[PDB]
Amino acid sequence: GDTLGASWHRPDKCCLGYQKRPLPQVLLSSWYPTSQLCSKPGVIFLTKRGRQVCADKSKDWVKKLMQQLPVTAR
Repeated sequence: GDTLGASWHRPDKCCLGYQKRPLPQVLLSSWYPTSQLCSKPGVIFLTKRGRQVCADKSKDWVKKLMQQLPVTAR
């Protein structure tokens, strides 16, 4: 069902929750850590064009990514 359940403050979006499919690193450019102010903080990546990704920095495959990719910022 769904009904109302009005309790939050009208949320919106923040990330893909966490990458579900496997993602390489030689195909993306860099990444950048997010804040826990959203519904699920963690580490998001950035391809070499204009696409961003969001995965649990604690993801083995991701850790490797964060190691070769620069933590974008500023």
